[PDB]
Amino acid sequence: LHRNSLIVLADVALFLALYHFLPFEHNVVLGISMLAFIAVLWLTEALHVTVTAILVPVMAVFFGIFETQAALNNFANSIIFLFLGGFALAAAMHHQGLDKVIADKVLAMAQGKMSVAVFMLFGVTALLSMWISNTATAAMMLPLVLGVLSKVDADKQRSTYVFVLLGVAYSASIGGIATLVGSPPNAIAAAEVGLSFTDWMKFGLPTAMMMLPMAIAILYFLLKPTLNGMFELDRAPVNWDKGKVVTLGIFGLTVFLWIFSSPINAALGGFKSFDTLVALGAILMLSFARVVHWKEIQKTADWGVLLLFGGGLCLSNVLKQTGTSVFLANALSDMVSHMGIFVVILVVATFVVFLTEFASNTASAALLIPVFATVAEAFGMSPVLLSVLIAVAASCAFMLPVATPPNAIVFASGHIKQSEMMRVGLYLNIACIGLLTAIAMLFWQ
Amino acid sequence: LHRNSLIVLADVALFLALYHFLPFEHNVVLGISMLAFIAVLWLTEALHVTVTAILVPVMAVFFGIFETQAALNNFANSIIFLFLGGFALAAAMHHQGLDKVIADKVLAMAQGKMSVAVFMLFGVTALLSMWISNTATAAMMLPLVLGVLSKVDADKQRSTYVFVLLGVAYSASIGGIATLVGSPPNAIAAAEVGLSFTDWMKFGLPTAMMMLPMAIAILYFLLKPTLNGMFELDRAPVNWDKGKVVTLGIFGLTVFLWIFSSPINAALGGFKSFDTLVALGAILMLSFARVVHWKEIQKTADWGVLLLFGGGLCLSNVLKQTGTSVFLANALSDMVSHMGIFVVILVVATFVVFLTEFASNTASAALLIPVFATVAEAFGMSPVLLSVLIAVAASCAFMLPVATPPNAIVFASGHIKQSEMMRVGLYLNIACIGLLTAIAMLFWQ
Ligand code: NA
Ligand code: NA
Ligand code: NA
Ligand code: NA
Repeated sequence: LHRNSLIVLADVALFLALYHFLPFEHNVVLGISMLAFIAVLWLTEALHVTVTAILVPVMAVFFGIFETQAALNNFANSIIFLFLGGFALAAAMHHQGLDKVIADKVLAMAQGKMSVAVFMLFGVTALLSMWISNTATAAMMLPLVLGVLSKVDADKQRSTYVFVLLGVAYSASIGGIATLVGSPPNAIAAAEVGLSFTDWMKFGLPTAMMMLPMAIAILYFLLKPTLNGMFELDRAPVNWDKGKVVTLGIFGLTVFLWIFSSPINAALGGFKSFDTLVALGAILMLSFARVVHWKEIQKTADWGVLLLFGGGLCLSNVLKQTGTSVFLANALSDMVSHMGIFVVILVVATFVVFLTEFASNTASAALLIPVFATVAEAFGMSPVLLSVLIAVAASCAFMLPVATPPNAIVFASGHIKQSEMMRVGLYLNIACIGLLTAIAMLFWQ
Repeated sequence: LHRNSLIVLADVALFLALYHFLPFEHNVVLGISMLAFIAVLWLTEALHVTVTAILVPVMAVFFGIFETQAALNNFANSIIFLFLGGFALAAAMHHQGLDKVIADKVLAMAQGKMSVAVFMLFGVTALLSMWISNTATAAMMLPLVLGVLSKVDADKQRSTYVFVLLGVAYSASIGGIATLVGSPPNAIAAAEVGLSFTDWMKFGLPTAMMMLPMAIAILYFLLKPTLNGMFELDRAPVNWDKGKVVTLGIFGLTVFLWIFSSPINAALGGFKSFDTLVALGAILMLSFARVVHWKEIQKTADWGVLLLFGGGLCLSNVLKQTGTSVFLANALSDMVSHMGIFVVILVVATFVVFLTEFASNTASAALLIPVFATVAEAFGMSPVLLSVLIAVAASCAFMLPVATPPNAIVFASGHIKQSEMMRVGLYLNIACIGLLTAIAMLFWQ
């Protein structure tokens, strides 16, 4: 009776159809049919992203592709735990309120100027997003933005207070491209191609550094009248209490080890997934240092995303084991050789940057990273490029709301028009397809 | 400065001490030192049960016992997922309110008699606990019990309204011994020795059936004046709405497949951990049937317990790999042959039934099931007996509160005395040591 119940039944139909009608070796048929089935369920979101994730192994198992335990073992990949470490690290500094103090201390550095208020509001939202979340960084920023844009209250003077709203919802999404913790897509790429924390930063941090100015520039040079206004610094000030310095200290130490993981680990006996150990170490230090309780981490952690990671890896393995990766490689063989590597990575970048407007950031990564990385491997090319690309572009949702929660958070502020966002994002999309295809060409040799 | 911070440092000291001073082959020393370290941390609970759980692999890995990924793979054991299925199954019928209707419909079957009120209150708390939880079943029952014992309000007439309070807190714990979902210890035993759902029910359901009458009898024949009183059936009645029949239907179907897993699976091609597939199948049916949202399951699920399971399995493997299981087998060799199998299982049953009063139900199972099952295996005896025993006995906390949350839930009802509980439990403990050692002898050949 419901929309989604039908999408599911139409997908069950589609599967059954593809299954019986495709004219290939049995494994490829099964692999293709499953790919389509999942593809639909993640893009439509007829079932919850995480329920679909769980659907992957239970199919794999019933269709004899894997044994139950083999399939499940995916959900215990070391990146999954690295991400759970980053969740606990966030939980700590939120419960501790170290996110508020980093906001106040930087925001009140700007004395009383709306010019240097919004510019510091974007610079914080981005720096906080590197470690925290997107949905979380955005929802935490909204009250602090509405606090500032209350002195220039005239909402017949909209474009002042739309620039600073749309500004953070993008700064949250762009800041999420800086490190391996931040936005799930990054983690899905890292789990797929086997990246370290310090690996993904060598890619993303440059891209975030480039894209934040470029995005502010584009919002600016549409309609900004904000070189005017004054501050209302209205609320109780902040102060470092029972080891907000400790939470910072652990955080600093953790982030330090993540960066210097390569020499530190090598000069320790070369442990296997060092970054993950550092991440689990963080959870231990944070608990021994009494600084955060476990009930907190259990609330903060998006276990649904952690389960998603696994289902996506399971999918990747279903494609390999059924030879569907090799089959598509053969099928695209003539096409990709008739295209350039420029042409390809332009098509890819474009495709996702717009697909991510209609569907979930991570759901899109969870579908496309496996398909592309595994096909790239059948071509015997390093799957890293295509994977990192997809993950960055999947976090480039700038048009409508519903694209990301950050977009829909500043939108519910009952002010910003549907039409307005749809055209700043349309420029910023292309702007990125440029920047990405640009950078993706430079990171080659 | 805090109590627990010291326990930790004293434990770190103890480890360091044992590590340097024990006069054995290196692996045994490391294995023993770790066993002690963990043993302390789980019994004291200086660190959260779950943080200690995470501490297991991170040690194993740093001390070269396992590779990071190998150690982590433990957290994806198929029983872990079976238990997550049971969490989602509970989440469904609570959000749906099917637990309330099963309470009302059975409670209002008793017309207006306090005699047949409390007797049906225990019979429900037990039947609900089989599937739901203990902490959850107890906290859900408290308002329904205080609702009944408000007509005999005279609390100078205490022993009427203490019998019916202490009664449910035990019915919740006893009902948790009926099936593999219910109380974590059961799952830790099942993961260790490789039990199916229908396996653990063949053991526990008999034991729950026996122990519930035996426990009521003991509370009764201390001070019961409850053959008197009348009902206040005060609140809005219940009615089957948007598929509370569906939730029941799925539940029934799920529980059906779990029972008949053996012939159904055999007549399907013999899939690997069928019960787990059924459990994950439940999560899918419940989502397709739209009957429960994922945000619900994410709140309901005790991810901390799911992580605990893994840490415990990891420990078990640390004992095997270091040969600490074989070493203790050799060390207890002369003692266990000088004892009977009666003597042993009497000592075991006694030991836990009283240990579980001072420390966490599952934390105790997580420590003792590995140690015993692995030592039993070094003696080349089926580890099932000792494991199932420990898991049942670990759920036999009847003395002080703080033993289980169910005990401390009816206790905060500002009425029941410390002294009172401590002596009904002391009888019931021995009563069980009897019943268990009894039953444990019968389930032999
Ligand atoms: Na982020
Ligand atoms: Na999106
Ligand atoms: Na239970
Ligand atoms: Na206990």
